[PDB]
Amino acid sequence: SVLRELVTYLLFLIVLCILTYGMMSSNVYYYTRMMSQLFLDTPVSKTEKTNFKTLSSMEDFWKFTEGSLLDGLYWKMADNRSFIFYENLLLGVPRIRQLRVRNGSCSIPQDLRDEIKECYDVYSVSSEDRAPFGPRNGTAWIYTSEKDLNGSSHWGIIATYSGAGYYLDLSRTREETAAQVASLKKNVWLDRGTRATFIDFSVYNANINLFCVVRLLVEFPATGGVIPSWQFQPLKLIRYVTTFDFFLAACEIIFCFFIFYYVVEEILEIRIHKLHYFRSFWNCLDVVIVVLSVVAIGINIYRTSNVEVLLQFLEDQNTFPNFEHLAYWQIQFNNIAAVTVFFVWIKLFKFINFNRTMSQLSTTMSRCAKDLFGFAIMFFIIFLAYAQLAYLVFGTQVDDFSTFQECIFTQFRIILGDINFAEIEEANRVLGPIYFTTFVFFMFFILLNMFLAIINDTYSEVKSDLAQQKAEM
Amino acid sequence: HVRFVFPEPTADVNYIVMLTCAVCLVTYMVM
Ligand SMILES: *[C@@H]1O[C@H](CO)[C@@H](O)[C@H](O)[C@H]1NC(C)=O
Ligand SMILES: *[C@@H]1O[C@H](CO)[C@@H](O)[C@H](O)[C@H]1NC(C)=O
Ligand SMILES: *[C@@H]1O[C@H](CO)[C@@H](O)[C@H](O)[C@H]1NC(C)=O
Ligand SMILES: [Ca+2]
Repeated sequence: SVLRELVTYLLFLIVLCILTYGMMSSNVYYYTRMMSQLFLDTPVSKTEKTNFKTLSSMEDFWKFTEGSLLDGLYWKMADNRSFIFYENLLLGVPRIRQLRVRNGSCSIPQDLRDEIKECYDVYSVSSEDRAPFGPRNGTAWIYTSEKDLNGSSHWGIIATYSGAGYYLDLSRTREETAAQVASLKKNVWLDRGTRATFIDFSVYNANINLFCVVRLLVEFPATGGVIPSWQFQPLKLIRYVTTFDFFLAACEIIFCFFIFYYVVEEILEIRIHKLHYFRSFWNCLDVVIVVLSVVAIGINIYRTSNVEVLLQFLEDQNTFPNFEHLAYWQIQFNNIAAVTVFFVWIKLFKFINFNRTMSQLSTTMSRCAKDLFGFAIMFFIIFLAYAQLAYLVFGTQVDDFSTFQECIFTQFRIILGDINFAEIEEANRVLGPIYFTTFVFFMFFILLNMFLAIINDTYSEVKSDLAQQKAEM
Repeated sequence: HVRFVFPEPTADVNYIVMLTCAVCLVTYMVM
């Protein structure tokens, strides 16, 4: 019966909405914004206008380190801890790391080997330095493998950096950390071979039980310059503290039972009844929904089952708490759950056919999809043809066409009217205005109207057939 | 011997091979 599947789908939707409301808690956005504005918007010192977001050289990084970073990290109340806003407790000690490359890992032409005595390659695993340097006494001057450091790859902006390198664990007090960074700056630590630098720490904020993991990355490309990026991620690792948490756990169990019911219902039908089963487009939606749901359940089980990093940190609290993997898996779980919710909500169209107007529109869309695909092939071919031209012509000067996907995004933004002409115009006096005007005309005057022609024709034909079949039988 | 030395020591990508095989596959798919 249709009523049974309708009511079970509504129950599934209700429990999904409850889960989404629970996971998206009270305003964590304000937590994140306060942390972000404290660490990213304050100028590096009282006389410069540069912050972390606008770093431009290697000396600016040193100004930021022994500067705004220590100002934000250490707040005055025997070796008392530090509360960042008098509320956020700094967990353990922060850590600083760098990834380097090797001298002589490059190829200097023989005719230039007289005014060029050193070439450093771009970052790659097969080219990173592993030898001691400088005052080779501590861990900041000695390579440590990824397994001895409990690290993982990062996928920054320029490349994907490994979890090894040269590291220091800082101190719990402002004075000792300041001395450590001054010593690092004196005996030069960042040189022309440096390729990346990481700063990592975490805070707790016991008021609302929610950890925050902060990572700041600075990339030094081989061609010179500085590229900063940041990441603030809130986590919940002590779930069961209040009654609402138990309610959420019960709802999660209900969700698992619903997923089991849906998969067993799927397999009971796919077995013998209708072996093809794929010419519906609703069965494909059901199978993708259950696949995403089981993937999310697996990720959640794999992630919450082990919190041994937290347990090990609770033994002694003078060490570095390593929470990067937990944040990575939290982000993955969030993405999967958001997509699953979107598709579950889309699945609602299967039941809105209660009169003669809903069925008309659904039939129109179904009969229009085929030739919409047929013309969308041409539309996308022309779109990519414009995108590659923009990439090849403006991709070295404009920063809005620097990468192919960025060209696609800029072309989509042009349709909305969010274009900045002040930089595209002088990138090429000819072929700059030509590209823009032809794109606008052939996108709004031509290709936007063929979709209308097709849709309008199929809708009118559907209505004509439905009105000629009816009132004539 | 030895004659099969292990390839892939780095991560850079060569576009010539990918482009030519893509062309050679698309032409078959249309033919
Ligand atoms: C780098 O290596 C070249 C030769 O490979 C050498 O001449 C140069 O002194 C080296 N520089 C450093 C800083 O090690
Ligand atoms: C390196 O570490 C040792 C450890 O005792 C210390 O004595 C020495 O001063 C350090 N080197 C520098 C340049 O500070
Ligand atoms: C990596 O994890 C192990 C497990 O407790 C720990 O003993 C070790 O100190 C960690 N590595 C570093 C560099 O702290
Ligand atoms: Ca089905």
